[PDB]
Amino acid sequence: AQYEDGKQYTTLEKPVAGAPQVLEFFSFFCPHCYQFEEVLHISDNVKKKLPEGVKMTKYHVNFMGGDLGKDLTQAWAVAMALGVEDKVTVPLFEGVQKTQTIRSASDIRDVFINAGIKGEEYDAAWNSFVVKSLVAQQEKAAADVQLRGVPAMFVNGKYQLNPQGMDTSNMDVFVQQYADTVKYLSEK
Repeated sequence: AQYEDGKQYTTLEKPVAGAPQVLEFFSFFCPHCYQFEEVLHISDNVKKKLPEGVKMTKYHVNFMGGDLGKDLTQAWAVAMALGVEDKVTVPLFEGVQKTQTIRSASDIRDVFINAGIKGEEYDAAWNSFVVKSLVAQQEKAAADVQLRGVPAMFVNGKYQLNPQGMDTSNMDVFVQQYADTVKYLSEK
């Protein structure tokens, strides 16, 4: 067939019940994740091709960058709780990987302030139990699929994208193949 288990995707031997329809994992420390988000715009191109009624979820992971890595998982929870993902994703990626000006929790906070989130609003969220449960959700989702590397994308807790089985000579074409594959897996 054109889409083959083991080639564009793999099937989890241990399916995860009640998993989000499309679930992407990343880390702000992850160089390929920077490419995915900043250069390739994977999340955005998948979304444009997803059928109606399927929502997209994106979670941060703890297993890169040590203490700051965990701070970033908590900051991403804040991002989700306030609904400001599209305001802080670029400066967080550039702050960690490009300018390397993010070295502490306070530096992370500065990014949100610069993005227009009020200090008190950030701080209240950071310390909130709603954010603690968001952090838990992120950890649980990664745990459910034995996650050990990023970037990663899962469809219906049953299938895992396998971008290594794709030509990368043209970045445009890789992205649309990636996106067309998620749609195919979505319709399975």
